[PDB]
Amino acid sequence: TALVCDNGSGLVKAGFAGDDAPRAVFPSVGDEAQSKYPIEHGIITNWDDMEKIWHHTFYNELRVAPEEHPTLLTEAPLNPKANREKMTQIMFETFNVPAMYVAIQAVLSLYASGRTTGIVLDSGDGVTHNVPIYEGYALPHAIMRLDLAGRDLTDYLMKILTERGYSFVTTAEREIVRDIKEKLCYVALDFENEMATAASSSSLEKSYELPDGQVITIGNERFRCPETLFQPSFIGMESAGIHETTYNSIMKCDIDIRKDLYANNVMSGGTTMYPGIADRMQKEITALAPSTMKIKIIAPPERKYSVWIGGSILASLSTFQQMWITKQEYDEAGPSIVHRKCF
Amino acid sequence: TTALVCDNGSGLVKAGFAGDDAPRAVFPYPIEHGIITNWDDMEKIWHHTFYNELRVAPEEHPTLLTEAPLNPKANREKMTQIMFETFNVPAMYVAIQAVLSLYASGRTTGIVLDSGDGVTHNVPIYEGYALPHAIMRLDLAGRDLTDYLMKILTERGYSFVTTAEREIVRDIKEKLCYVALDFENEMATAASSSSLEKSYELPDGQVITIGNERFRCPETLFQPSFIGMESAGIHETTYNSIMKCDIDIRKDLYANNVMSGGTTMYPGIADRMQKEITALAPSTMKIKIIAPPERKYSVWIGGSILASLSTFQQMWITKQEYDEAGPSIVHRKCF
Amino acid sequence: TTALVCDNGSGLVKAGFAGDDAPRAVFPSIVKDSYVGDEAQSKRKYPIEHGIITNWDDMEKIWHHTFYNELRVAPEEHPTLLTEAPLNPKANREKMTQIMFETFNVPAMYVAIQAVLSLYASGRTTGIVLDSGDGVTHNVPIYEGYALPHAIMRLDLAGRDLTDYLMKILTERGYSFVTTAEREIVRDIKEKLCYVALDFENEMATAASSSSLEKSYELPDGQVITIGNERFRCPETLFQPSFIGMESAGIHETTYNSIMKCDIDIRKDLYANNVMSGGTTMYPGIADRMQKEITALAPSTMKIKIIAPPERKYSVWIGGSILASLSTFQQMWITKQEYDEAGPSIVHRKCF
Amino acid sequence: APGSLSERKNVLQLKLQQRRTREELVSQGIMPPLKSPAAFHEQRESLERARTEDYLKRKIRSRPERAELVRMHILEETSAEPSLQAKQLKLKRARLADDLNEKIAQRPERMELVEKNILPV
Ligand SMILES: Nc1ncnc2c1ncn2[C@@H]1O[C@H](COP(=O)(O)OP(=O)(O)OP(=O)(O)O)[C@@H](O)[C@H]1O
Ligand SMILES: Nc1ncnc2c1ncn2[C@@H]1O[C@H](COP(=O)(O)OP(=O)(O)OP(=O)(O)O)[C@@H](O)[C@H]1O
Ligand SMILES: Nc1ncnc2c1ncn2[C@@H]1O[C@H](COP(=O)(O)OP(=O)(O)OP(=O)(O)O)[C@@H](O)[C@H]1O
Ligand SMILES: C/C1=C/C(=O)O[C@@H]2C[C@@H](CC[C@H](C)/C=C\CC1)O[C@@](O)([C@@H]1CSC(=O)N1)C2
Ligand SMILES: C/C1=C/C(=O)O[C@@H]2C[C@@H](CC[C@H](C)/C=C\CC1)O[C@@](O)([C@@H]1CSC(=O)N1)C2
Ligand SMILES: [Mg+2]
Ligand SMILES: [Mg+2]
Ligand SMILES: [Mg+2]
Repeated sequence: TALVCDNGSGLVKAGFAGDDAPRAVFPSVGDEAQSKYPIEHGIITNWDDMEKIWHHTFYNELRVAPEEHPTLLTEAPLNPKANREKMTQIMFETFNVPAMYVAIQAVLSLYASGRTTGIVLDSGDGVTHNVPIYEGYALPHAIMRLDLAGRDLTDYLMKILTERGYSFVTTAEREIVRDIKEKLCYVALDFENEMATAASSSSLEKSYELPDGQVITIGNERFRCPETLFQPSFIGMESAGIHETTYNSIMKCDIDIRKDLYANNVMSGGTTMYPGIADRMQKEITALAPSTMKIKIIAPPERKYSVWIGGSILASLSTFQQMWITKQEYDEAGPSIVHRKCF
Repeated sequence: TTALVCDNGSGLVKAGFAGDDAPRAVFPYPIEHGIITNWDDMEKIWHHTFYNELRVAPEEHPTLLTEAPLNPKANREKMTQIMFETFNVPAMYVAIQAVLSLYASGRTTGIVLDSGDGVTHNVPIYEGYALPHAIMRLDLAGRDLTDYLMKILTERGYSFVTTAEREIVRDIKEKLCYVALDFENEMATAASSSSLEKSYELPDGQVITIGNERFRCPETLFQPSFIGMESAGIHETTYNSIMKCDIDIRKDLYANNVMSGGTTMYPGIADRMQKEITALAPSTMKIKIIAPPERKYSVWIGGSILASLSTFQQMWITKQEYDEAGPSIVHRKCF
Repeated sequence: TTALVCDNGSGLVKAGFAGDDAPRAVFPSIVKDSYVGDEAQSKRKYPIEHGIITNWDDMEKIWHHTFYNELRVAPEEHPTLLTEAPLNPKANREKMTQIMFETFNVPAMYVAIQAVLSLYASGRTTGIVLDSGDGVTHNVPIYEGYALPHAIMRLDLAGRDLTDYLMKILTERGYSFVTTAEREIVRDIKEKLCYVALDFENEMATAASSSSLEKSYELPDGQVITIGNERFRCPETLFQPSFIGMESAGIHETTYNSIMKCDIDIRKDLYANNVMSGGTTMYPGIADRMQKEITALAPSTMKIKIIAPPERKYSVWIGGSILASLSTFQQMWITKQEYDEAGPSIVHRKCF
Repeated sequence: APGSLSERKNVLQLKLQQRRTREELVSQGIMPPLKSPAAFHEQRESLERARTEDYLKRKIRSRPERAELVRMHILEETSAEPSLQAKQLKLKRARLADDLNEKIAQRPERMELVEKNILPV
């Protein structure tokens, strides 16, 4: 059947079109390597490395005949035409895929939401974007990038567990801290107030058992780490908080569609899984926007894979089973064809 | 003044007391396929259990009952109704068999394969919560296996058809059958040499002899086609069940595959299940199959264990609670 | 080249040859430097009381006397099958092995569980044995030739004790037996006249009601004594250990518990295959009684069968013989070579 | 009939090959495990029991709420009833893909947008 590969900053989610949720998810070869990053920031920088990643996906993870299945790939908002054309080239010449197609992650995330118009917040591992999309079209001039993503968050959590006396720095230790992040962290509704209450006691501090049995205990770090998303300054950045960047992104769009955008604010990507990030984003976006504005934040419980799922759903829709780029089309028009077919 | 554990099986009631490490009573259809269909009949079964098997004052002991995966809310409510109004039990509680089996394993997260008499399920469970959308049913169970063994002993010339004869064949199944590691190969070896055939003495002294039937009967579990079913083999169904679960707990599941129910007692079923599940799963996946010796009664034991916890005392459904909220209460209390 | 079967009892060695229908030699298990067995009884310590070999020097002398004086054979020339008690400690078996091989250079040897042998002689591999000898009584559930340790029951009330209590109750009749010789007299009385009653209370009632119950017994010195309800009271001890001051349960109860301590699946099989062995099970009626009791304790829809081979006074040994005689069995002795190459440890792998 | 010493020998030899391996018998919960201690299967059992009881009694207090599982995408959200779920979800995915189909099908050409004052030439 058709394949769907989401070539994430630090995880590849590859599966079979149709069914919900991918089959394989592995570090962006991969794990077995972990037992021994060519897409940091979201853009494919090393093509040899990447090619090896695709080989590992095709043959080791999904165990399939690349020549036998059409392949849908994901690309980052604002992927350079040259880049897409390279992906296409490699898929067709290095894998003789029957056909293929390239899609914008944010857009897929939106589709999976069951929409064609709205503003996506896609916060993965190495990069975070705001992508306003209208009738299935991403508005480039309004897209926002923000190199503050999930890894950075993990790091800062390390760097603040330090004030607690704990010293994580091994790659292994880093991973430990990552798990801690995922399990215990959470965005606070009111940050200053949450700090006040922090000192004020009761159920804030959690325990957490390291691999070697030793139990460490974590306090306000829980909500400070993810707070970085709203105050990049916490890790030294003059950038505006994800909410501000969202606002600006909306504003950088024609004024008619703005209502639509504020009422269809869909979140995707791992880094949006923090409990409360929704309500918070609501608070902030609400406070920046016109007082008579319908504001809705959409946070599907499975956003950790929004994109990829969309990828599936999309490639299922009878319509789309016409946009695919056939090997023949490619032979007759070269890589350039992508720009005409995928958009 | 203690609790009673009652596992209402498709084929066999397992009843007893909280604490003991095995059901005191086990006895033999108003619950074919695992769901209570006839309530009068069932009520008589419960009466017989309470009064004839366990010889107890139903009004004097709290009662934990088992129910099948995906028991309809109406059903549980009915069980509750009958326990409280037809038996004035001090309190009671209803539990999901598969889940009990898992608890007895000493876990709260994993995927159970519960293959009893009239039905076989796959139940992925997480921290006590069975994930309904991923549960798998499979009406191919133990009875069916007995039958097919009869229907293949036929090719050997033997003709079992009496109910009594059926029972004989069942015993033969239990004593001699066994899942083969490689089926095609095991057939090849079957012909190659003897050493595979075994000897079985009927009640009336006459000795019959059994060959590849031994491993063909249970092979039905992996190829339902053997008895005419378009269903997938228990291993395949397991795989599918896992895959229908959130992608994150997948790993926990492949790593925590616990088997329960009589029909899982066949020697080698473990290693085989390992082979197959391994072959279907991602090549870098920890795969573990748990097959407790005590699994012909996994469920019930779990039940016991649970009904025995001091903690659990807080979650019984008291007669008072029932009076104040009706049968519906069950849905809020047992989950 | 013919094997020897030796059942080392708490009270009585039973030794002989594979094949033979009952043991050639049977002598007391006690010990100009050292007198063994009957000679010992003549002029003027039991190293296996309770069933477990406690004194190895003594025991070694017992084996020597068996090999050379009773069976008159070349220990180096015959494989030897020995019996051991249920739950004999691995160290113990290993010791027996060691001594057989190094102190007797036996060509080969093997160790077997008495109760199990008794069961085999019955012609079974699955059932629950009640082995009640001289110094100890066990319940051993065995399944497909395997004894289930966790369900085994011991009960230090055995035959000796019974003899004693018969003495201690013949006292109420005025008779005073206390000499070792007198003890032996009372033992013979026990064996000849005692018997388990079907209903004990009722049997007492009937005891008073009429005569016809009392019997007459002539002492060695011509004098005739007369014995009454003592006859059935002595053995009643087996069912009420309290009679001689024990908080233990009666053999029947212990049997029941032993069954129950087993897989529910196999219980039916245990109940319908209840085989009795050992001297102390020879009391007339013990079977029918055991039936009564076991029946009363068990589920009302349970097939219950008590097997009491009239020869059980040697169940074990016979089994031993039978087994040591199978062509099959020849492949699983423990050769001297095997022993040299693996030490006493080998026993645990070969005998079980 | 009597159990003659020779016949007694045949039943035996025939039943001693009819016999499973004890490995296979603890494998089926008839045998206790070889390797444990013969006396003290009872206590041993008790003890492993405890171990388990402790685990359960703890893992129980910490037991999450259905809601929390749904937060995490463990259990589907949220109604209706266990049995329907399986199917209901398939209905959901289906109906959505469909509602998406025309939506993308009737997707304005670029110039619609541009003239609609969105995006440059
Ligand atoms: N429950 C969680 N809470 C917070 N962060 C999480 C959680 N689970 C995963 N993450 C983080 O999400 C990040 C990865 O998500 P994601 O898969 O979207 O990254 P990526 O796909 O590789 O990059 P991209 O989304 O840009 O393609 C990881 O850094 C991970 O630590
Ligand atoms: N040793 C064995 N090998 C194979 N099958 C066996 C064995 N022992 C029992 N069975 C079969 O297991 C089946 C019953 O097991 P089980 O008690 O789990 O059924 P049930 O409890 O009545 O139904 P359910 O498990 O769904 O509640 C019987 O059909 C029986 O034949
Ligand atoms: N006819 C009989 N009635 C009752 N008891 C008897 C009878 N004959 C012998 N006994 C008793 O049986 C006891 C011995 O039997 P047995 O030979 O089984 O003891 P043992 O073999 O030395 O010990 P073990 O059986 O434990 O190996 C003796 O105490 C003896 O008095
Ligand atoms: C469990 C898991 C999560 C993940 O997303 O991990 C991916 C991939 C991973 C690669 C190295 C790691 C040792 C291998 C596997 C971890 C994969 O790098 C990440 O963990 C980086 C490092 S810290 C962080 O938060 N992201 C992202
Ligand atoms: C004929 C006989 C029977 C017996 O079983 O006896 C054996 C062995 C005997 C040893 C001492 C005795 C003087 C020697 C031989 C008696 C052997 O002790 C016993 O009688 C003991 C003492 S009371 C009793 O009943 N058992 C057991
Ligand atoms: Mg992504
Ligand atoms: Mg069951
Ligand atoms: Mg003996």
